[PDB]
Amino acid sequence: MLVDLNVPWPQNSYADKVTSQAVNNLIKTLSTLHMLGYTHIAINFTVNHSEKFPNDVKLLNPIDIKRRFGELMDRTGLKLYSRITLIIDDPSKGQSLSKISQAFDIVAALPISEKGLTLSTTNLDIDLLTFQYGSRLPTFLKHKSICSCVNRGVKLEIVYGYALRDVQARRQFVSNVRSVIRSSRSRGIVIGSGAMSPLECRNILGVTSLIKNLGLPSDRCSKAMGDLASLVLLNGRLRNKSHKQTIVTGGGSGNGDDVVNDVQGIDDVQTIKVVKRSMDAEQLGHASKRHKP
Amino acid sequence: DYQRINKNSKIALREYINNCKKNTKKCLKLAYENKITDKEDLLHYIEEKHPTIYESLPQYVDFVPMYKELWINYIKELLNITKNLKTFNGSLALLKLSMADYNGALLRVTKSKNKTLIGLQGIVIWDSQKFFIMIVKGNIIDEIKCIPKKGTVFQFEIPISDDDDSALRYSILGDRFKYRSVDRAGRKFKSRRCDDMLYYIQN
Amino acid sequence: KRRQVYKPVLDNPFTNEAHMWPRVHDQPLIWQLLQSSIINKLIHIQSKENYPWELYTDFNEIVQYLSGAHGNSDPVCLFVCNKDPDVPLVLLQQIPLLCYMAPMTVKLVQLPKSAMDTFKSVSKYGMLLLRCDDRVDKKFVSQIQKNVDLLQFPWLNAIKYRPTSVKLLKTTVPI
Amino acid sequence: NGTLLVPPPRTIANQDHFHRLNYLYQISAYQTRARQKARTDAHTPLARNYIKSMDLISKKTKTSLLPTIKRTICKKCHRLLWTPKKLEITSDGALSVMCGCGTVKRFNIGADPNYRTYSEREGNLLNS
RNA sequence: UCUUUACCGACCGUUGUUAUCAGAAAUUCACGGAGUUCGGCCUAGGUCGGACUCCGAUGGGAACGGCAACGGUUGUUCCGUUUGACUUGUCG
RNA sequence: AGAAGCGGAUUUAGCUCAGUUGGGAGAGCGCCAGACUGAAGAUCUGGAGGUCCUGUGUUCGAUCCACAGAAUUCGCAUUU
Ligand SMILES: [Mg+2]
Ligand SMILES: [Mg+2]
Ligand SMILES: [Zn+2]
Repeated sequence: MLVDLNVPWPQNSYADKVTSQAVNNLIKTLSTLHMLGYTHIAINFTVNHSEKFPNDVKLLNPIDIKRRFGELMDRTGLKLYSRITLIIDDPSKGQSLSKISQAFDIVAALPISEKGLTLSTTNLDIDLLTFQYGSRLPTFLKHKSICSCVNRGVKLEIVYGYALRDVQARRQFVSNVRSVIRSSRSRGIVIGSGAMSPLECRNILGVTSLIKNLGLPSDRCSKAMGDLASLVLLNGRLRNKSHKQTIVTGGGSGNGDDVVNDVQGIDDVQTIKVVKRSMDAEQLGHASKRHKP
Repeated sequence: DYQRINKNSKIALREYINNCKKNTKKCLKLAYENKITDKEDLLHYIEEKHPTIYESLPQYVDFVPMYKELWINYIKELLNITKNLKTFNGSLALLKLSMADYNGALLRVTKSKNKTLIGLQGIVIWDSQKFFIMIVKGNIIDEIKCIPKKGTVFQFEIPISDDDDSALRYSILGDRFKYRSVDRAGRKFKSRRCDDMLYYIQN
Repeated sequence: KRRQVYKPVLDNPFTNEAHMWPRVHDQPLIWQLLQSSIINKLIHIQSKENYPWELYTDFNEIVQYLSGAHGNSDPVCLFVCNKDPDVPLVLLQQIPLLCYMAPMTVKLVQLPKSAMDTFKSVSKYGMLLLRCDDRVDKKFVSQIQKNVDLLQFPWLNAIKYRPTSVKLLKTTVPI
Repeated sequence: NGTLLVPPPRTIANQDHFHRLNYLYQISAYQTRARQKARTDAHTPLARNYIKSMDLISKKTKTSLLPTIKRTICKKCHRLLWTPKKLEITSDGALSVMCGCGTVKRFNIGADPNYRTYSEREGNLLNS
């Protein structure tokens, strides 16, 4: 199973309206990621820290998984997650994080300065830390801080699609990624494709070679997409749908229903999951002694 | 004799759950001596030939209506589950389930690190700190079942009063909450590293 | 300054239904015979009070009689006054409870009249337990007990969930 | 004397706690009665456990109960007294109720009648 | 929290705290009932005082119990080093 | 991106920070709303907004007390 968790959405501000051409372009690149092969896609959305945020509930989501991606799902056979990368620069203006967190599934950050990077790892409940690979790194990471942040949770994220943008950006990208691998101790490394087009897509065996040539080993790369990628999905998925990893509204069937794998069988209206009477206390004993299922 | 047992309720509970397991092992031995596979004939066989052994045996047929109806009606009253379902509120319901006690619940091991623990349904007689106690029937087995919580996924059905139209199913994880009910009355559950949950993605 | 605060306190949700004293009606047809019989007992001799009619009027003897010492007399009848002042509530919350676990056919009758302070002020305490084995009195006691004075338990008989009851008490707080 | 304010907005957390306490009390009482009607004392250390946990939850959220509940349950081992050992009266004191464990709960009854508890008085209490 | 071959055991003292309500009482204040013993008036044994023991609905609660701080230990407190080798300078 | 080892200080709303017999969870700024103005700022009023770093245990009850696991950050005759 493969997870691509940083596909960007063609919108930066809530005042802007997405045209149908960008939506059709996203449909074509999802068909591209379905063509060669992938398992999970979590599309990303950029949010600045000092914007004028709407005080709404059902309007914080310009993603619409149900109406357009629910139609794409039946011909696709995959699933989409929605997430926010918090572009936090200065401790001047903030937000109500309990609404923005519980709106989508995964919560991320994007630091620019010193103190924001500390208060993100310290107090802010997020899932992944993304740095600006296109521009200059804010500070150079200390080992005992990043190690304690991985031991607390949140892992670092590398966007190999940002090197495919320009020529000059590749040097700054590799200079950031080698520092991330150096100061992260090769524990919290989750990789993702920041492509805006189907013309910049790659295969697993080329991304593995990219991670080889950057400095991280091969088995640890595939383990990062098998173990480390799908667990930080489950972290935010249990945090924002259910309680703080305590009691879940996700049905535990044999091999088809899961919190991660069965998204459509869960009513995404509030919490619930409508499941038929599969548990009878009257005449059901041990699992190996049953005869009706 | 009777006074020395019930001086501490925990030690007497431990003595009772040990006595139930010993009586179940003796019941299996007397059942293999009986050579009758039917349990309804086996209970009458024990009533005829072993009076003192029959006294500490559980009664699951009695245990189901005395627990399931009270548990379902308590959840239908507590979580405000009525005929009107379109006014539901899920977050406060999950907070109430975080505040409600699971003593007396029907619960099913759906996923576990051990492949043999899954498929077990049972009704809570007592909640431990890090283990779990249920009771399940087999062909002739009536053993008190202890199941670890570190690395297991549990699920329970909340039925609705309509017949075969709609019902709810919720899931808890015993590796997440690992405390007594007394602390769970006051505890506000917080975030964890959740790194050891790979089994839930694995199986 | 004093301020009044209402504090929520959990009630016993079934103590009202556990103390649903039985339905009694057309009761002045009974106190005439009962009071005349009790007075005719209490006139002559203290030995002749309990020698033709065996009755116990001390609660310790009521507990020792219903413990299981005497199992021969199965129909045993009890008369207890409620709605009456100067009656202790500690015994009265435990009298209909202890007769339920008794294996003998114990027939509690709740006397509903508030003005009936005579039987408490005269005999011992206001309660009467006696036996209808071969006495003449049963020849009318079996007549009316099926009519209105039936005593049955609905609360423990069937399986039923009980709704919670949370009341609230007054508290005067000085600051 | 002061200000008279009667609020009927009950709080949701207190309703959750008292529903939890009442559910534990009901399941312990029904286990005890279902065991006591049929046969001998099989799982009498079980239901007591619930009451003990109930009392510990009564220690957590600073909650108080009616004296009917605390009169029903014990004080040391915290068991239900629906089937007690012995009841004695006028044995040179007031009253005595013996239990199986040996802890007694006596009441001053030989002093005077017409004494009610603070929750049983005429106007001090409002239901629901 | 404690004890260690204890052929006898030994939870140190003081101060403050356990908020509101409840209850007679939140620290062996006091108050109410029962029993015993002693003394005075007095002698069908009535009453009064002192001492002990037991019980009294409430609350986690009456348990010299829990928490925090301080010491009588062989008087307390303060001050100084017992720590260097090469190079340079002064003095004999 | 200038380690290593040592002492001190410290983590509470988006931010900067109080605060604590141990029994209520806050102030300023910011956001929204009211008031006000032709409009706006300022002033003023109200509401929304909490993982009191996390965990154990003590207690009847933890921002507070004890322990454990993280760390934040200063200083080392410095402005690299
Ligand atoms: Mg080192
Ligand atoms: Mg070191
Ligand atoms: Zn007891």
